[PDB]
Formats: sequence, C-alpha cells, structure tokens
Amino acid sequence: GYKFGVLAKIVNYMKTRHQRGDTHPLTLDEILDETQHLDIGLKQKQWLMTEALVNNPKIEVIDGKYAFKPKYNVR
Amino acid sequence: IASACLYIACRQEGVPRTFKEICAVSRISKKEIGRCFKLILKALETSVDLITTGDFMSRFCSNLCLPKQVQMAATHIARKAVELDLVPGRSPISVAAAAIYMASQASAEKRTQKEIGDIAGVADVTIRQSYRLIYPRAPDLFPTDFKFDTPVDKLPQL
Amino acid sequence: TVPKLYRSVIEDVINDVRDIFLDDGVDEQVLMELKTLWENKLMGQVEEEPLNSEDDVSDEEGQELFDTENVVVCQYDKIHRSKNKWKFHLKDGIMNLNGRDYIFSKAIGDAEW
Amino acid sequence: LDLAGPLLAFLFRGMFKNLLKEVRIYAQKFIDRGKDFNLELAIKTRIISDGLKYSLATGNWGDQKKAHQARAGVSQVLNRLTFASTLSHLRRLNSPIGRDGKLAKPRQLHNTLWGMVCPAETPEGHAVGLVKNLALMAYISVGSQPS
Amino acid sequence: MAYQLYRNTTLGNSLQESLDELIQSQQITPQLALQVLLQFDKAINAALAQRVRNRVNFRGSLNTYRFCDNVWTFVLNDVEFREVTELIKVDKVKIVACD
Amino acid sequence: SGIVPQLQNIVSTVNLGCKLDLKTIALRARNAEYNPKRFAAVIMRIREPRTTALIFSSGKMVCTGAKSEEQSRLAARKYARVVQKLGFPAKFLDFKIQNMVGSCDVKFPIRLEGLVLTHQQFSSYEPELFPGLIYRMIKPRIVLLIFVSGKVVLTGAKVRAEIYEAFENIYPILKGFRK
Amino acid sequence: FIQMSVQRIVEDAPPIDLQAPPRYLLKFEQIYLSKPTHWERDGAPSPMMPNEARLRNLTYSAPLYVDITKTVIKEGEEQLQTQHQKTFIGKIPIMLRSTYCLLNGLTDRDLCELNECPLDPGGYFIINGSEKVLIA
Amino acid sequence: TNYKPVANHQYNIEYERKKKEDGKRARADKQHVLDMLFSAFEKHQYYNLKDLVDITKQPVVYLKEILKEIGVQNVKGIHKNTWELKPE
Repeated sequence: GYKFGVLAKIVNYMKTRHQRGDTHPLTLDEILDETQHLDIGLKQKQWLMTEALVNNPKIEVIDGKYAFKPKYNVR
Repeated sequence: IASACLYIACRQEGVPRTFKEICAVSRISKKEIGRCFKLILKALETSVDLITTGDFMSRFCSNLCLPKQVQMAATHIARKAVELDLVPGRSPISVAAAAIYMASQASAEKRTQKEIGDIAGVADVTIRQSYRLIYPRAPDLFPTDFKFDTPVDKLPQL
Repeated sequence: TVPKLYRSVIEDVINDVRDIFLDDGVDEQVLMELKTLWENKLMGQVEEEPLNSEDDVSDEEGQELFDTENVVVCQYDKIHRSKNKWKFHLKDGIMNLNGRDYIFSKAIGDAEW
Repeated sequence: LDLAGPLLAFLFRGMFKNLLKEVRIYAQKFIDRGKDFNLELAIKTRIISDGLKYSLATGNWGDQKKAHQARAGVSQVLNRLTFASTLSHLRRLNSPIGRDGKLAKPRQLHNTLWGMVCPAETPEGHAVGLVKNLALMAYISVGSQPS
Repeated sequence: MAYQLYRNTTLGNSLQESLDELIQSQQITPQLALQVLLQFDKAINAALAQRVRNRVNFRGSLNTYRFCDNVWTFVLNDVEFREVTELIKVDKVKIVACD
Repeated sequence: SGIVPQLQNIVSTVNLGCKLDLKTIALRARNAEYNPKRFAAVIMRIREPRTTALIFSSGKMVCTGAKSEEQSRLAARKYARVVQKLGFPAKFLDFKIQNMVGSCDVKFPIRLEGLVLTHQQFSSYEPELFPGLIYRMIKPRIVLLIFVSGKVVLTGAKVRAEIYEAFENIYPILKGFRK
Repeated sequence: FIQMSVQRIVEDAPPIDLQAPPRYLLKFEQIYLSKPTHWERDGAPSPMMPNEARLRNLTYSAPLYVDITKTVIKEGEEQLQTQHQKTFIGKIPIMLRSTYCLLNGLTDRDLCELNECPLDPGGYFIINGSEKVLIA
Repeated sequence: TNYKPVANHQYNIEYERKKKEDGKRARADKQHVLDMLFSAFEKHQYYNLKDLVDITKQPVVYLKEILKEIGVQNVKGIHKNTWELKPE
C-alpha cells in the first residue's frame, strides 16, 4: 500500500514486538528495517513522525524515540 | 432427499424407475440419489423388494414403440436368462436391454443398440456384453409360440 | 537446428530488453558487449517413545545435492499414477542430455516406482 | 361471441407467460452460481397442464386467487338427458349482464337475431332472454388475418 | 518475480556468468542484471511455447518424486527416450515440471 | 471353514506430538508430495513395506497400505523417524489401527438375490449402484461385500480377530446360498 | 386455437436473454402435439380413448412439445447454438372430434369399435371424466 | 426422447470438472496476504468481504481472521455495514 499500507505493518510489528517484552523505544528507521518498508516514501517518513506516531493512543514518545503504551493499558 | 424419496416411492409401488430415470428429471446426480437412497432406508428402517428384469419391460418396450408380442418375448427372454443364470451379476436393466434387443431383432420392428440404450439408459457396450452372453442360448430363451420374423439362427452375432 | 533456435532466442532477448535499457537510462552499447561475452562462454518394545530402535532406514540424501546429471525442465498438463505406475503428460519443455540440448513440444511417459 | 378457441387462447397466453417467467427464475439462479443450466429441468410442465384444465373443470378463468373478477359458468357439464338437450347445450350462447346489460335491456328479442339466434328457445325464469341458442344454419366466424 | 525455470541450465548459467563479468567491471548495476534475467525468462518461455512443435516419447523407472509449490521433482533411473528419428539412453534424469 | 481372510489393507493412526511445517517437509522429504489446493495433508510413500502415510501439520499421521499389523507399525515408525530426521521432534504416541481390510473367496458362486431376501435387515443389494452385495454384520461391526463370483471383502475391523470372526459367521450363511 | 393461436402465442413471446458475463438466449419456435395419451403406473404411454377417460375419470389432454433453440456467448468471440427438439411443456385439453382428437376422420364402424356413438357431435372436453362444454 | 436417463447432467459434470481442476483455495502466509490486502487498498477506499475474497483468493474464515486482526467494519446507512481496510 502507498501512504496507507506501510503504516499498518509498522503498527502490527510494533504491537508484536511489545508482546515479546521489549519496552525499549525504537526509531522510525529502525522499525522500517524489520517491516520491509525501507523504500517508504519520504513524505510518509515525516507524516508518520509528525502525525501517526503521536496522535495514536498506543505510541509513546520517549527521548525522541517511540515506544508502546502499556501504562494506559491495564496490565 | 426428494429425488431419493421419489425413487423409493416408485419401488414401493411396484413400478421402479432406474436411478438414471430419476436423475434425468432432477438436478441431483445419480451418485447423490443413491447415497440418499441408502440413508433413507436406514432412517425409516424400511426395505425395498429387489428389482427384476420385467419391472422395466413395459416402460422400455412401450417407449420404443415395440409390439406387444415383442414385449412378451423380451420379458420371457429376460426372465429365462436370469433363471438359467446366463448373466450372473449383470444389472437387471442391462439384462432387460439385451433381452429387448434380442426380441426386437427377431421381429419386424428392429431397434439398434443405441436406441435401446437411450430409453434404458444403458450404454450400448453393456448391452453388447449382455447380448453376447445370452446369444448362445437364443432359441431356448425365446417363447415356444413366438413368430420369428428373422430366424433365430440368423440373429445378429457380436 | 538447435543453434538456429538459440540465435532466434537472442534476437527476441535483445529486442525485449531494448525498452528496459532505454528506460533505466543505461547506454545501448552495454547490450552489444553482453551478447559477445554470452556467445563466448557457451561455445517386546513396551516403551515406544524412542525412535532409535531402527537405524539406517534411509538411502543417500545427496541425490539432489549434486544435480550434475542430466536435468529436464518442462511443463506438466496432467500427471497421474494408478497404484504402481506414474504416467506423465508433459507439454513443451527442454532437456539437457549429456550436454546436448533437446527441445520437445509434446511428450508421454510411463514409469514404475 | 367468445368460443372455446379465443377463450383458451386467452388462458394459454397467461400460462405460457408464467412458464417463461419460471424458466428465467430457474435459469438465472443457476447462472448466478456460474454453472450452466439444463433446459429440460427449467421447464415446469404443471403450469400449462394444470392451468388449462383447472379453468375448464371449474369454469373460472385466470389464476385461482383471482376468482373475484373471474367469469363463472363458462364451462358447464354437458347435458346428456336427451340428444336434443345435448345438441342445444353445445350451441348455447350467454349474454352476461355486467355493466353493459344495465344500460340496455338484453332480454328482449332484437330484430338482428333473425337467422342467427333461435327466437323461441330461451329459458323461463330469471334468465329469460339472456341464455340464447344458435339458429340451425347460423355460423360463428373463427377469424383470420387481415394482411 | 516470474516462473524462473530455465535459469538453472547451460543457457541460463552462461547468461548469469556474462552478467557477473559485466558487474565485476562496473558496467551494469545489479538491478539491470535482474531485469535482463526477467526479460530473458519471458522471452525463452514465449519462444518455447511458440516455436517448438516436435513430439517425443520416453520410458524409464521412477526412483524418487516430490511435489511442493506446484513443482514436480521426479527422479527417473534407466530412462530410454524414443523419438520418431532418434533414440537416446540415459542412466539417470531429473525432471522439473511446473504448471 | 478352511478359508482364512487375508488382510489386504491396514489403516493406522499415530500422533507425533509436535506441530509440523508441511511446506518444509515436502521440500526436504524424498517421496513426499504436498498440494494444499488438493488436500491439507502431506502424502509420503515407501516401498519395502509398501504403504502410504498422510502427515498433517498438527503432528498426527495416518498410515495406510500395510498388509499386516506389524508392517503398519513399522511403516508408521519409519515415517515418524523420517520426519524426525527432518528436524522435527516427532514421536510415536498412541499408535492405533483404525481399519483393516481383508479379502477371500468361498470357491463357489453365491445367489445374492436369496441372501438379501433372507437377510434384508443386514443386506443392501442394489445392482444399479454396485454389483456386489453389502452385508453389515452386527455382532462384529463389519461390512462385507459379497459378490456373485464368490469373492468376499471384509472392512471396518479394528482387530484381526474381528475379520476372522465376521467371515466365520457369514460363511455358513453363504454356504446356504451356494449356486 | 390449436393450429394457429398456440403457435402464434409462443412465437409472439420474446426470446429469453440471461446475463451472468456469458449471455444465454432461449427461443421457442415450433409447436408439436401428440394424440391424447395416457401414462400407466409403469410409465408406458398408451393412446387414451375418450370412453376410457370418461370411465377412469381421466382428463382428455394431448402432450404439448416445443422446439427450443439455445445459444450461448462466452465473451470470447465464440458462439455455440444447440436446439432441444420437442421439449415437453404441458398437456392441452382436447375437444372431442376436433382435428387433434383420436376420433378424427374415423368411420362410424371405427367409432363403434371404440365404444363411441357415431351420432355424438363432440365439441366438448373431458376433464376428470366430466364432459365439459364451453358456453359461447 | 425427453428426459432421457443420464448418470449425471452435462452441466453438472462440467462444473464439477472445473471445480476439481481449479481446486480449493490455500492458506497463504499472513505476510503475503497482508501485503496483497495493503496493496489493493490503493485502488479503492472500501471493499466488500465477498469481493475481497476473490481479490485475495484465500479461505473466508482465514481472511476474516486476518482482516479482524487489523481491519474493521463500518456501518453505512445507504447499503449495509461493510469492511474497511483502514485499521484506524
């Protein structure tokens, strides 16, 4: 998907990564590597950084990087 | 289920229709009707009398427009052939189809193997197989008081 | 006969890649060099959990590792086997028997296993 | 005068329409699944067999549910008491009252019945003049194309 | 991103070797070589289905068979190839089929 | 009676106790054929016992083609070991014979018409569907296919004794309908 | 009605067009009638004499057959035309002593052999064994 | 010659032959199915479940589970509630 399919895999990969137990934040570029989205468009790189990774209620901005939000979820 | 029920109802009433005949009037194939047929018998705990070669002579001969004497001759041939065990294991329909062909060729009205197969739903090869089995005893199977338009000795050989 | 087919394949290949070479922006001179090099190279066990009770229940496993023997590449339209024998209905394909290259359109084969 | 022909052609027109309406439904369902259809199975034979005999058996015309506007008494059991009664029954004519009968009285013997309708044979009672019989040489045309 | 059958052949090997030689000289990028191979596979596949109109026959004994991803890997032993013009004998042959 | 049924096919099921990757098995197994569009199992065949086994991703396997109980288990073990060699933790758990098929001849023709009439409660004889007569034995739950030629096929037995017992029960009945 | 109206009505009906996209066309063109026939329990057809219809309470109808032409288009520039000759569509009740009755053209002796009165004029229908006359 | 006895209707056997030849749909790996679903999302905003099955060519039960994992269905008052490929 162009402008819509890439973000879905990022969310899915991020969700699966947290289930493993890795609370450490991940960078935008780092997450793209394991999601096979290295060829993502440049305008999407800034769009995800500015809108997708902040407006979502499951993304936590820590020291610039992004991490899951298990605190909001009941655990 | 309805197609099998229609088949069973015909068998119970003494006028069986072959699975192919019921299939021709139904969107359900013969294989499926047979599967339902057995299940219904178990479910209803009922049974159907075994079909005989003469249960289809009236329909087949009439549908072929064969004279009454031919129909009686074919019935006698089919009944005698089963009595003599000349066709052990053969389907009653195939025996009836072969008997009709043997009787038909011995009268003025002669029907080809394809014609008899179409009405009876039996491939001409099967009729050929059954005809070959009863052909040797042709004079014995025919009724004694039968008028041979074509002599028995000159019946088709194949 | 076989060489003539190869030359025709070359003509189709160069024509098919002309648009790609123009599209990617690479000079057409590459194709001329490509063909030159291409031509040169060619010419009572109560307890049953352990399965170690039986040993050497398999044959040589390197049959597919080598692949140095003759290899046949084809397309199959129907392949059926009846309890003893494998029947092959293979359409147009290619073969490499003893180095020689063989090409067929329709073929039939029966094998026993 | 509406004889058996025109009366039966009216019924057959509707029944054939229902038959062709039925094959569409059956054929379309099979086509929707994508599988080809069998023509013989699509045709429902009872539509024309039962439709035509039901009207004749009862005398009502059109569908059974539409008996409200269906003409009644068109088909009657043939009278076999005498040969003359049998002959006259097969030559009977009926004049329904309906809206048309109210406007002009049809019981009276009109001048134009001469030679066409028997002036003497009419039932006595509530049906005087309404049930008529053909004169001996009177003939009802069967119609033809004007082309 | 295609069927990719005839790559593992003498014709395919020669083309792959030539592409590597050009790559070693920095004349062609790896992407171009992949595109050339894809075009070559399309050309050979079309050529075989169109310009091949000869029938052949063969018999043999089957030793091993496999089927995965709609790919047969029959391994025949003592195979005799019969043709209207010539006959060939081979001890072992591997048949790779796709559809 | 003098005739003993001969086991023609044995069907057994075993549990390997481990989820399997069918695609990997087909790619590596010598004789395995896998076609998810056709069937969801992996079909592997071996020669010396001459049996075919279906392997499922759940780890359960069904072995068929064996002519004896010992051969079926040995063939099943061979299949289990092969999968184990492919890198899976295959085991041999709850091996069981699910169905046994036997064939024999009474050495005389049989009148199926009489048999079905006398045993209508067990016999289903429909020449239109199948020339053979299907007799469903009750005391042993064995289905017997009796033919005019005299051949009898017994199926549905879980143990060999059932096959012999079923044939012993049916033989006198067939002897009464000798042709 | 039998000779003209029945045929005209069927030909008047527009051809059936069905779209799934393969296109199916069905056309009814020719009409056929047989003599009034009766089918026994065994399914053997025999001609039905009116007296038998009266006695056995049988309707005096003639089987109606129609030729149907089916053409199929598979959007692949191929056309296949198949026709189903004499398709059974129903039975038309037959007026006695009409051209399509079994007692048509029979001499008086032939009528008596069938237990029919030569003086009987016909002109009626036997529906379920009842002689039914349509009043004009 | 009408309703001649036949073992199976010509249309029925041809349809069975086509279905048998085509075979049942297989369960593709989630990554491949997800990529196909995402790629097709560009063409149109929303897809119907029946139509989406044809595009992906996967079993309905498996497809629904994959769609449920990310996709959701939105109720529309004009035709009906339909699946939406957008997870959010």
